[PDB]
Amino acid sequence: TLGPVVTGTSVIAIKYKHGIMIAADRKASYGSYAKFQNVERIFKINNKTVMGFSGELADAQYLHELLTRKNINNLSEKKRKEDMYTPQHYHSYVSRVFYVRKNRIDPLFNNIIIAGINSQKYDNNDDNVLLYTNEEYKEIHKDDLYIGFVDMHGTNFCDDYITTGYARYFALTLLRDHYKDNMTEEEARILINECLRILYFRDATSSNFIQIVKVTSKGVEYEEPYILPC
Amino acid sequence: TTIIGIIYDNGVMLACDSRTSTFISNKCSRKINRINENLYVCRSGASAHSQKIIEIIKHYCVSMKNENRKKGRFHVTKNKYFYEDKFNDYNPLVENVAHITKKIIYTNNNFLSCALIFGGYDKIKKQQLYAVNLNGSIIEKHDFAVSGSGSIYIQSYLQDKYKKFMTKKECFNLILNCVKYAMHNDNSSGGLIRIVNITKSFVEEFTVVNTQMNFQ
Amino acid sequence: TTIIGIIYDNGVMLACDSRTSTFISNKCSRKINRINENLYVCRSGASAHSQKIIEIIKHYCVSMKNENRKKGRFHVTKNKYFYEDKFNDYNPLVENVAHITKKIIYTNNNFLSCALIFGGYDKIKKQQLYAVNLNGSIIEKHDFAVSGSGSIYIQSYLQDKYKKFMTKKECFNLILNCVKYAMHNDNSSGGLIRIVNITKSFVEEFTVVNTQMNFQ
Amino acid sequence: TTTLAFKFKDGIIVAVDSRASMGSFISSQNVEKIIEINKNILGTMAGGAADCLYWEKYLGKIIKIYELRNNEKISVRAASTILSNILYQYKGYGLCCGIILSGYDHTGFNMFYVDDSGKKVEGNLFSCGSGSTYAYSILDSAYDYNLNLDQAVELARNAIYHATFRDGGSGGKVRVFHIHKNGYDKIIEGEDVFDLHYHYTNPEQKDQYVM
Amino acid sequence: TTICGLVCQNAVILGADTRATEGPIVADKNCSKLHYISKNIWCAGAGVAGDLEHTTLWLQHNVELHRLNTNTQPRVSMCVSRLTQELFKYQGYKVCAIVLGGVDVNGPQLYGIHPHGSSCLLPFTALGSGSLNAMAVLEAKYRDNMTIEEGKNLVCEAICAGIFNDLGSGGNVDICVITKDSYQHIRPYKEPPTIYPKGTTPILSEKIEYI
Amino acid sequence: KRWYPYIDNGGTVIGLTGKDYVILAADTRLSLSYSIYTRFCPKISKLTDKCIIGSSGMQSDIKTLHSLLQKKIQLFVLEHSHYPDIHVIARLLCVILYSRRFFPYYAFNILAGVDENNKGVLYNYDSVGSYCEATHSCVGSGSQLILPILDNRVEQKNQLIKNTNFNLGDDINFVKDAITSATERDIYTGDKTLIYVIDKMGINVNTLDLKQD
Amino acid sequence: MDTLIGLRGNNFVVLAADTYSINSIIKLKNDDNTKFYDIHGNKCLLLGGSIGDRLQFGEFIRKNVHLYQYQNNTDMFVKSFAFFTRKNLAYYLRRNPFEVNCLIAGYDKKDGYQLYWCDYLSNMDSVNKGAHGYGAYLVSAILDKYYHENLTVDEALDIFKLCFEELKKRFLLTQINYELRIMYDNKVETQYVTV
Amino acid sequence: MDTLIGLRGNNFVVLAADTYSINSIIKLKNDDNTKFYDIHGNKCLLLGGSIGDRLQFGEFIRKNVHLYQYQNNTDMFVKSFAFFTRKNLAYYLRRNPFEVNCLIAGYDKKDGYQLYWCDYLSNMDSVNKGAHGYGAYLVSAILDKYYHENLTVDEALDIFKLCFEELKKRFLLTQINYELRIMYDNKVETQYVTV
Amino acid sequence: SIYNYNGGCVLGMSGSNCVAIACDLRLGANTFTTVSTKFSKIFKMNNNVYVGLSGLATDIQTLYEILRYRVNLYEVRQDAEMDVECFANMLSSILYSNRFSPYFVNPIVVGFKLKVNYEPYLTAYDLIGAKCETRDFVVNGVTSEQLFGMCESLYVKDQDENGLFETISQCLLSALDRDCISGWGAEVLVLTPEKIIKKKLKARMD
Ligand SMILES: O=C(NCc1nc(-c2ccc(C(F)(F)F)cc2)cs1)[C@H]1CCCN(C(=O)CO[C@H]2CCCNC2)C1
Repeated sequence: TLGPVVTGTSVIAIKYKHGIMIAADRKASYGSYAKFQNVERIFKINNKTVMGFSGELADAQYLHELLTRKNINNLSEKKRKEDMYTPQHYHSYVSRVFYVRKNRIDPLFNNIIIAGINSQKYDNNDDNVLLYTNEEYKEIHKDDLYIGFVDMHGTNFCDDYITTGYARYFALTLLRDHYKDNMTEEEARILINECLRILYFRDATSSNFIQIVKVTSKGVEYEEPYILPC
Repeated sequence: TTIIGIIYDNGVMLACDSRTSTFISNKCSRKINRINENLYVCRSGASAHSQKIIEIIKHYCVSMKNENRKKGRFHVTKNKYFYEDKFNDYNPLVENVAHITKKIIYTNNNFLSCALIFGGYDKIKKQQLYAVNLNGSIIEKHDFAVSGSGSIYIQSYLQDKYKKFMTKKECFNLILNCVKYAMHNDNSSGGLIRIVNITKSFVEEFTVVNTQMNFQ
Repeated sequence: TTIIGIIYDNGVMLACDSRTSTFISNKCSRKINRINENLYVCRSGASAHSQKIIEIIKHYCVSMKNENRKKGRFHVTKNKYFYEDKFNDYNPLVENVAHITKKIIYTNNNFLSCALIFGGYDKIKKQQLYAVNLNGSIIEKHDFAVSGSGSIYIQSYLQDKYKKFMTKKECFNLILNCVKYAMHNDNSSGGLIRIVNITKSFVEEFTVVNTQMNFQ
Repeated sequence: TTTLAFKFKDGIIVAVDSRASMGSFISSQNVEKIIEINKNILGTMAGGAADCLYWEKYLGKIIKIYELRNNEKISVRAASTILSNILYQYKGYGLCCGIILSGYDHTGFNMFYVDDSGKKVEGNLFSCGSGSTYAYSILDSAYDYNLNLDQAVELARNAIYHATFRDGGSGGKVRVFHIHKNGYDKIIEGEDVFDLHYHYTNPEQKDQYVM
Repeated sequence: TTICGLVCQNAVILGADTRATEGPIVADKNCSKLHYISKNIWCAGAGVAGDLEHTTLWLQHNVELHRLNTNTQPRVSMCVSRLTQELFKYQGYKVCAIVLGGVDVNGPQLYGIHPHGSSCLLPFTALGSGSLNAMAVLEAKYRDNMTIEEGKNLVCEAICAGIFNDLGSGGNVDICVITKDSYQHIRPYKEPPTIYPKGTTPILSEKIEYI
Repeated sequence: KRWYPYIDNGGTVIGLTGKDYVILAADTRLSLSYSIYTRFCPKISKLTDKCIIGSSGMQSDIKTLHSLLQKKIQLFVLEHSHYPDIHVIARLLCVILYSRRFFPYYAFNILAGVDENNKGVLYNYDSVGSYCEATHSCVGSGSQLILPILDNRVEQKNQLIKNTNFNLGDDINFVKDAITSATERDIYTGDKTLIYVIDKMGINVNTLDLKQD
Repeated sequence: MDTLIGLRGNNFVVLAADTYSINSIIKLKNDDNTKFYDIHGNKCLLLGGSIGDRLQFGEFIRKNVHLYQYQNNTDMFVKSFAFFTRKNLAYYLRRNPFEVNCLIAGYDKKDGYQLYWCDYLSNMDSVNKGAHGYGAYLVSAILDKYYHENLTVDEALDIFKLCFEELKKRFLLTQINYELRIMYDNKVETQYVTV
Repeated sequence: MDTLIGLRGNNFVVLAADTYSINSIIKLKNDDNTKFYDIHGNKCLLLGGSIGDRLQFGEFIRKNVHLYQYQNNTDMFVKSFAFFTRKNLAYYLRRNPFEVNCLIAGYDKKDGYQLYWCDYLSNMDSVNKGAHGYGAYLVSAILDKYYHENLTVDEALDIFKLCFEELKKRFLLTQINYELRIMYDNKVETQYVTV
Repeated sequence: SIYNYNGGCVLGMSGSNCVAIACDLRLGANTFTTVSTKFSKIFKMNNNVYVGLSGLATDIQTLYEILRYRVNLYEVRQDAEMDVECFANMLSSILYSNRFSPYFVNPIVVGFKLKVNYEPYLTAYDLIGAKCETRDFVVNGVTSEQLFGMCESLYVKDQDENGLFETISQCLLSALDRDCISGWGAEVLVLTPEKIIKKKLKARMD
């Protein structure tokens, strides 16, 4: 990949009391042309791990295929729920992939978020895994939650909230001002919607048509996509 | 940017988006500029270049209007203005202003990259649309003109829906839908839609908030 | 070049122009290529690159079809062909062929500059459109896909006229008018219009001579 | 950088400054620019410090293997040939080395200049680095084969001083080693050249010296 | 640099940080970026240090000349026209991104002027390296009709966001509240060693001259 | 346009030797151009109980290099049954850095430690593997600011009246003053600094908040 | 390629230069006379660089200083001469530069014997010793080593002999023939030294 | 910059070269010995160009011709030696070229005294006289003028003296020191000529 | 790279009822050859106005000549000494008049503003006259980073003349010891309202 052609815009992931909330608009732009407006940019890796991307769609799809087969091979060797790979394992794997491709000067034109739940001590969802078919949410400590960033050069880290693309300026300012630990689902949703509203007004490559995904004790849940209210 | 002009039975409607500049520096802009009470122009291309062209041509139009005066005595939110010059005694012709703009653009077409759509009314040729292209060529359009990045996405659509003698209502609907579709498809165009309807005796400027709904 | 695909009730139509290359090297070309009896693909971009991609993917499709066979016994000018594989027992899935094409394009996306639209029918997902973009990204379109230089000129027009459950007749009219408008506006597209209608049990291939008439 | 070496009546004198810089910034002034290749061979550094250090230690490894296999001390000529061939094999990859290899072997005292371009030149007097021309001028003005050890050491110190005085790339401390038939001695382990200016050219120190 | 401006009821509020950088190095920790153009017009600059200072001085004194000749209160649109014509006179060079805020008979007017000579009347804007950080806070919190104190608070929040998120922004918060009657320039609005022995430095000479 | 494979993530690492101790203080800011990725990304990695490495440059290269050196040290311990001292690790780091001579790690490194004889030791490294021992060093964005300060305090070359008697506490406070000055004058240095002290009892870590602007 | 050398003591100034005229790969002359420009009133401008630029700038400065001295009927001071030369060289620097290197020597009663070093960028300063050309790299340290304030003129000429011998021995261009201007005791003397 | 000269008569061949080793602007040696490569059996390869390439190609060709002669226990013919040298130089021309200019001299009973001129592009031919380097431009015509087939070796050395004097007088690099190989009467002789 | 040809650096510092300026004395050539060790970069405009010009030596001399011309004309016309702030604004205007063909110089201005009260005045410039006034210290030249670090670490507010001299001298010398293309002597001027102390430091010659 010489450069970006079909590009996805920002992704915003945050920790809240029941888990991870990760958001991205469903738009992929062909330069200034808003060619595709119902694209999925948050991918499920496993029941406690999701991946989001900003940048080139082809590279992101290639990475998604890699992580899909990694999860399947992990599932084949599994005997207990602790053998499932964690989000930090996938973050390290993606960081290594980006690092090697940087070394050979064949980068994936992407910024990647790998988010999820590190701990197996909250549910038995991995005891009997279903890949082809889908009580209250449990409060999860932030130490057991994981959000990790990777860029083109392989610069990799983790934090309580992560932003990619234009969200690194617009959303991240409001996040650093207003984020607090142990937010409810409603507060996290309101904060994310405010960030996406600012991005919709100021990022030309964004759209108001949002996809929200939640990683909680009951696994990965894809919310129905919605237009930004007001 | 999307800028559109359409001649209908009793006037000419111009329309534009409001978005300026991946980062949106401004979302409430004025791409339609009032040169004279009977003459407006839509901009596309480099912003400073086009804006200084607007100032120069306003100066030219004011000079022409002052010189045109003969001696003696003779004879959805809208904002409406009636022409002070009721009989078009001294308002400059739309062709004259469009052609001096073409001359200025062509003389400086080494670096100027600006495409303009003049719309207006005078008593000689009634309502007119002129398109001044990038290198300083002028073409009079008798049905419609379109320019900017977004306009391409609506070309066939406008060509499908234009009628020779549209009323005010259906021309307004057509031009609004055209700018809405162009904004939906083009990232570089967005924000509130400004429309200017120019007629025999008045000009009315509309502002429109917009949303694209489809279940295609 | 203009290439279009539209999904309608129990079918998928594809359509293309015939012009090749200011000088027209060829005015009767085949941009729609038969990969399998239930699967066609439209090309746009570099010609040799796309054609060799078609040859490679025909080889892959033949290999997949031979491997898909189970052991034992079971159970305006048009040209119509009925599927030999009536029950879709061993014809490759459209997703599989589109995805291996995406893999080959992405692996060689340094130099390959080709955008494809796969259209076809299988028993699992019924009729499908897939768009393989320039860098080797694949997006399944459930309403329509468009690509090539001319398609931009009709982007709003198709978006205005598409309906969720069009009949064969109105989808045929829509896709024909879309390619006609694209040819009218785009110099790089012209000539006779080729259309391929893919259904549950057969494929029709239409050839159309065309002319754009308007008093706009 | 300034390095020099010259042959004289009682063996070889080698001398160096100790400055290392990154463009205009002085990165260090404690650099050791003379490497013990073996007990009888010394090697200088000029140009790329990484390449000089790595390949001189690599040459030391090769020489250790050779001497252990053959039970015999290698000659300066053979070590210089090995280094020149190694550096020539990386021609075009941007290696930057200017090295003076000087020592004593069974054929007497020998001295070779070798650089990254495969050069290999036998002589009795060499200087390398950005201040090499100044040291050459001072040495050629004052060099005599029959200098005593003190005279030769003082001459090397003076040449390094004048090179550091004129050259912005050279400075820090002057080191002067003496190779003889039974190893080498660090006659001047390290001497700050700040004092050498107020010894040689401005001993009275009542005013700024005017060049 | 982070600079911002907004329009509140019968007033404009400009704000800026107080960091000037020589590339990675902070060259001035308390630089003043809000510039006087007239009693009822102020501006801030986010471009080539020199061009902004000299353009602001030129605009200020030419506006004073126009006021003296015509006797009328200066207009913001006149400053916009003069600035844009001067900037377009040079083909994109003499880069000056300006936020120009004033109050005249037409009301409070805030303009963003680009280095190529394009102006834009705005209700609020921000400029500089930390422009996007400020615009996040402004777009989140701005409303059409606000008191002067609320506008001051929002300006302070925007400039603090730029200070804490943009590496090219830092220091104190400057603000200027411009009204028709007067202006209030609050420079310190918000603020988010060894002694050597005498004679330790060696000297060669000293000379005492009495004034 | 060809993609440039190097980026400077910024921040400073200061090192200062004692007689029988060594101090290594590194800021934790991680930045890209004029934006901040995160305010906490440690630059210092433990290698043994008496040796650490800090680095400044590209964070991906720094992380990979530190993990590589750790893996090779564990391999050394398993194979040769003794922990390598700082000089062995120093030659190992030189060889590792020179093995990528024509596509180097985008990192300048300081290896700090206490050797077998209880001497503070500090090696500094450029990208390609040239290295040398020092009594004080600095790498990263703030290095040109801090190296004159360390020269003035430690060596006192241009001072006739010399106070050459330093202890651990004064060295700690001086390193704090140095990283504070770097934070004041360097945009890329700030937020927080981790200060490692190595002495006879081993490694001890302490934190100091710095300006966040 | 044009080696220039200058040495100033309390009771003299001495300038020296190679006497080669170069045209591509051939020495047109071994007795070039386009480098020294003697001005009336104990003044000398020794120029390096391109021969055409040397001729144009040297004659320009000479004809300007002579015009000054005849118009005013006085001898221009050496400091005024040197700074006038630098000012004119810097005036043309941003408009058709003279690619010439300069040593400016003279004697005044106001300031004694004077030497000024000035490069093609018009960066000038007064010096006790100086050099220009690639050969400067091989002579400057010699001038640094053997110079002292109370040199006699013969000792200075011995230092110049050391410089010429080093230029023969070590410099790539084996420069053999040299011309020398000796200003001392209110007389200007020309000498020619081979090897 | 490395001047090489060669002259072949009926009863001799003579090669000559300046004995200078250059490193940027400084002559490392005035008695360089990295140009001549004497091969066993009345053969000489005189190389020009960069010193490292000279050493590598020279040493290479020498050890390749010695291996041949020891493996086969015969002296390689001069024609075979020259064409082997050209073939190896041309082999590396499109893969890491040796930027070296060659004169290849020798004696055979089969073909008498032989001289071959060969450039860095491996363009080779037998010649009675030849030259390499910039100094070739100043010596070749002299070799054209005073040469005749029945020259004695002393007359050839007088011609080389004329060439050396012209290289001193006119060439920009005043080359003073020269080494000469004289092959005649079944003996190979070394001479050193200053000026 | 144009500033690397000659090198050079200038510094200024303020104390209580006293101010100081300082500079290195090298004139280099082609970034590595030292050709003079008395090239002072400090110039007196008047008793309360001094300017330190670092950068290309030809532009240093040209700008000093222009400034001397302008100051002498101003003072003879007005029959009074030029105010230091007036001089600083004039220097800004002169540097900006050559915006597209600038003198490659990075000046500082050091002096006393008169109000009789003598307030210290320090300001630093870029090549096109963008000036920043400071209360503590000013730096320009290729050694700017080292000088910034030294002054940030060692500056003490409201020092007397001796303490100011020691602090500015130590800052300059420590900064110069880490720079290849500057040094070879150091001039230090200390102005007080009654007198000036000019000193030459025993500096390194590397
Ligand atoms: O000299 C500095 N410190 C002390 C150091 N001495 C050395 C060193 C010195 C001498 C030798 C040898 F010859 F004796 F072998 C070997 C190594 C390396 S470090 C800093 C001066 C400013 C530049 N600098 C930076 O770190 C800037 O940041 C880099 C990080 C990554 C790449 N981009 C910018 C280093």
